[PDB]
Amino acid sequence: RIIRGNQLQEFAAMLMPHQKATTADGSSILDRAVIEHNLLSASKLYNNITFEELGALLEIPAAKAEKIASQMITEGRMNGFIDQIDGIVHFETREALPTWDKQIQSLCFQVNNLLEKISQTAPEWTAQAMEAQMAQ
Amino acid sequence: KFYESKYASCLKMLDEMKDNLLLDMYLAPHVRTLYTQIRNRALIQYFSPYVSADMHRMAAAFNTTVAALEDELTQLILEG
Amino acid sequence: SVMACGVTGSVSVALHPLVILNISDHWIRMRSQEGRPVQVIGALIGKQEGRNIEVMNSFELLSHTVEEKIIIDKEYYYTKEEQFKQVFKELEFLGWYTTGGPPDPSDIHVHKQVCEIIESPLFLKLNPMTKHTDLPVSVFESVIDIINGEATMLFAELTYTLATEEAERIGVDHVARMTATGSGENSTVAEHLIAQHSAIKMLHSRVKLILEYVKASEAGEVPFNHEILREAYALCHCLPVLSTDKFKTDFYDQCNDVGLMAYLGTITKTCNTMNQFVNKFNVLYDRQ
Amino acid sequence: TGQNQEQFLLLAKSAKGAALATLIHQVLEAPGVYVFGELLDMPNVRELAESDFASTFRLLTVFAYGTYADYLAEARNLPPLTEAQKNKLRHLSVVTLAAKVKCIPYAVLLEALALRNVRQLEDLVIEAVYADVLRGSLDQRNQRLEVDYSIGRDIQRQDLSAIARTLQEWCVGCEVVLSGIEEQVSRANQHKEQQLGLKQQIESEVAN
Amino acid sequence: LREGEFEKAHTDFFEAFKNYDESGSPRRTTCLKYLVLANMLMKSGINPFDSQEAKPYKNDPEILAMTNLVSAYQNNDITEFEKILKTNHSNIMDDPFIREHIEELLRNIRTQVLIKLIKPYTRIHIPFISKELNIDVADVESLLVQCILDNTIHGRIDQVNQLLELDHQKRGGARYTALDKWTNQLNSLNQAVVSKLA
Amino acid sequence: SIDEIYKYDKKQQQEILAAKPWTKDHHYFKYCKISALALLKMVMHARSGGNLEVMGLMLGKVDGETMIIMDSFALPVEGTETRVNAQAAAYEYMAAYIENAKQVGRLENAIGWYHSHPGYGCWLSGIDVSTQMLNQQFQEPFVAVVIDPTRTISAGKVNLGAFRTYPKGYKPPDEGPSEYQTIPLNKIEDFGVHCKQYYALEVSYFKSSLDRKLLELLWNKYWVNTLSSSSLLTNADYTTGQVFDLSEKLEQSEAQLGRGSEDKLAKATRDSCKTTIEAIHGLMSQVIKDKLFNQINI
Ligand SMILES: [Zn+2]
Repeated sequence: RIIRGNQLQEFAAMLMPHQKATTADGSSILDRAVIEHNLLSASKLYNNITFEELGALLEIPAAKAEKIASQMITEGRMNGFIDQIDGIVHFETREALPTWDKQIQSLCFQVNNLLEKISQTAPEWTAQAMEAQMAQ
Repeated sequence: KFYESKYASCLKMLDEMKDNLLLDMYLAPHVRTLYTQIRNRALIQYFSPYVSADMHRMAAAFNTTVAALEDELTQLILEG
Repeated sequence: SVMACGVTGSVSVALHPLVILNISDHWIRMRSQEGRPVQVIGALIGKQEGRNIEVMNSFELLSHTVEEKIIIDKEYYYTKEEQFKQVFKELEFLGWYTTGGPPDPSDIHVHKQVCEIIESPLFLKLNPMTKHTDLPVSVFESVIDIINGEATMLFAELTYTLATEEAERIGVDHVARMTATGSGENSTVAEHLIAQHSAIKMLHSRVKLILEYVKASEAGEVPFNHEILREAYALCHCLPVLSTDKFKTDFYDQCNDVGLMAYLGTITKTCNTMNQFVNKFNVLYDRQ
Repeated sequence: TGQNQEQFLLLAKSAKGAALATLIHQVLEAPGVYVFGELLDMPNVRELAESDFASTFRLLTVFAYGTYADYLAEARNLPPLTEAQKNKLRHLSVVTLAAKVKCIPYAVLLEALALRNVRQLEDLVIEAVYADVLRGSLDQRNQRLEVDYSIGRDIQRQDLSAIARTLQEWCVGCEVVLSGIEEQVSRANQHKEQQLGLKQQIESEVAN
Repeated sequence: LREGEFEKAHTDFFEAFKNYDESGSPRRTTCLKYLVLANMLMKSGINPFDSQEAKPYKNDPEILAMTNLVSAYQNNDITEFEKILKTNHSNIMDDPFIREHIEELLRNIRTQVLIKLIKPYTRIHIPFISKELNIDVADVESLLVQCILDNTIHGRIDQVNQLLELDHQKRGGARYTALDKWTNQLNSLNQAVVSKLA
Repeated sequence: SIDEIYKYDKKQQQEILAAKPWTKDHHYFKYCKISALALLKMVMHARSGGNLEVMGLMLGKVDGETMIIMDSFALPVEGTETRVNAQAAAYEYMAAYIENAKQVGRLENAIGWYHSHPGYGCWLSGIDVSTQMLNQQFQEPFVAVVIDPTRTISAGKVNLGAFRTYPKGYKPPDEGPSEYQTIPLNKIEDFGVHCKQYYALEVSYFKSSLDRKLLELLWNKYWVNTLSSSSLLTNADYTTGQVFDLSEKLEQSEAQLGRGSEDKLAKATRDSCKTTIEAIHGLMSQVIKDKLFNQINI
């Protein structure tokens, strides 16, 4: 799940001084490995988003989001692609008719879930409506 | 300059050679089919890479005018 | 009691019916060998990605008995670990299975021996001569809490969605529904729509019996329940299953494609039926 | 929900009028408890209705029936709410719109929730799915919110027929197809027995 | 090298280096410059000092200007590569056999870098690529075309918008093309059945 | 009691092994009973690899003229159909598997070998016949099974075959109808030559009591998978391919009418129906779903 930059502070306050170790650019594992997790979480929840509004969610200047997002595709940790003119990234969609098959199951399994809970909770009405199949 | 795709010069050169190459005995009777077929070839090779190309740039690049280029391409669209 | 019962979650599990049948063959065969019911034990394998876990195939494991404690002969597991890594090179070790009642001490001792092998071993248990009208196959996992100053192992139960593979689904549809001299005149549409016919019969059986409870609950006398009728409010309005301008376009996109294929296919049959007629005309009537 | 209507329902019977005037603000402002079937339908709270504790009674109906637009209409007749309660209503006010309209445009959710921008909307929707209320995704360029699944907040014994009728149309639909199959199945075999019979007449002509 | 076929220079400079290895070595210190320059411009080699006789003389502080470049070429680091040209100017840019092929070598990397950059993108600004490779827009625009001409970069240019839409839009092209054929055969088929009867 | 067959009488096997009614009559074994597990795992093994043919080993027993198949598993070999007897690569994993399997329960002996044929029917090629002839030569009671996974899907029912080869010397009797299946022309030649050298076996499918009772309890929640099935993008690269096959078969019979194997439009007509019959059947289950789940109103 996505982790905000206010829980980054919350959790940063809990840490010990030595645990915030910085390399090269002076950024922590926390402040980079965290916000990168935020993208991957946001990816499959969304299907597309602008960099301005994305960077606003992940608490960074858009330029950064755009760039690091590219890495996570490039290095091969999250499929997708970039449209720089627009300023949009496209995520794990897998949409169209494949979605239909899941949205059938999504509701069809709720029929079995609501079935089990009537067969369980009301075993009298289970025995009553039992022969509503047989007599019909 | 064809392969390097610097066409502004490529044809500039060739045009001024046409005067001498025509006077040649065996290179007179193919002075159109060659010279024109090269122009055509280059006109294809200039554009294909582009998805959208400015005609004004392509105009001076092929030693001609915008209006001329318009008709030039027109034929080539239909046929070529 | 030696199971968990708490606010679970953790991983999400799927279940292939091939796994159920490989255990079923293993129970019936080992039952038959000794002329009695047998607690057979074996290994689980399949795909593991992120949190979600699919169980694809399953095989057997060697077991002995030190006193009353079931000892998984691990030297056999490592031997079969060779041979299953060979054939299914993609697949991973996931858990194990057995038959009998619900979870109990004799399987917790075995679960410890699987815990030495891997850091997240799943556990299926099947009741062969079940009294349940439902399926007697439930999946569990290892969870550990403070039992009054004592850290100790428990079993948190989990649910299981069934597998979908089209090639597999037919295997289920063939043995669970056998053509034992039940199709004479080809028909084709009889041998296809038989699947949907009695499958939708199950859908109608379920959907109606819920609505029987809905009418009787408001009518009264049949116990009124807030926390069941609640889910029905969602269930019925959560329908209109995709009327999005995009979706139907895509649906019709497909239909037209299939239609094109029928138009060309019909021209082919016409073209043959034509040439069937042509040759018979161009020989009897015509002089070649 | 499930635990906090046994911890907070044990304390809903053994509680007077002022004990429930406090307890109503506890159960509402406590994430996980999005269902309000039991707590509103209790003999203890029904004496508070139209009494000295009537403000706290009207509030429990809003979360167990109404929406955010209804809260802003009744801003003084109800007690003042904090943001954490306004959010839980902004979750449930979408869940209602979601049950009806499954494909929601963005602008819609600025109106029914009186919100200021997408950034918020999204964030609030994040929390909605995060609290295991909804399922789905968004479409930024297209300005959409598709909803793969939503829970049902209300029980509604008022409109239990509104739940029943939608169920009947599906039961009808089940028959529509079931019989529709058996016709087409019996006809595809009949057209096979049409041709098989008609092809025996073609072959028997040759015997002459 | 002059002729272009670097596969016939590469091997030539290995054997000549070995003759200076046995006897005198006035050219051995500058002969390795042409063995390494070959392997880079061979556009494949990128493995000079791992060979045989170049192992103990890779350290040699004369040719160590070229040791920084072979890994910079191999790793495709341009800002590093061009820094070595500025500092070690006397070593590299005074030799007329390295001064000639300097830009052809710089391209071979420039393109290499660009391929990785664009891969994730579908649509991209030229002004950004300009800054990224650090180069004039026109020169980028030109270089882009060449890759497309020889057909390495799968992409096309919108000259008016100063960008690069990239090939990617992939779908079921098989169904339609396959059916196209079946449609054609039926066309020629049915006429052959008509030309039978009259 | 249904579990008459899941029993395994071991001493009865070795009396038949010595007796041999297969060295007396050349076409003795004619039937083939395939178990519940055997069918599923073989179908799963074929599709799992998918486009590529991969063979495994079957275990079973004999009874009357029926060659019963009880249990199956895979052989991690390569070059099925391209090598004569491709099981030679993993001679280790044949005996080593049965030695492990006999310790745990599978007492059944080597009964045959099975392979996948993705998108081109069930039959024995020239490479397959050379394998089976020599299999029957030494390792007797051995039956060669075939499955077509890609069509099993599109046709919508178990596409499977069980065959046995004849001797090189004695040649088969007359009684043989043999049903037609679309053979791609690239392969039609290979089939056509060695097709008459063997004979098929009458397939039948059985199940235990527990299997039967489990599958009925299983069906409580498996009806959901039937109405979200969609055999379209699943096996998209069979139907799109069969077109390429169909186009060629017409191309021949078109010129056959002209100048210049007997009327190859009658085949192509049956192929155009075969392939499209599937494509239509696909869109039956689609509209069935659009009717169901979409059309309720709010
Ligand atoms: Zn084969």
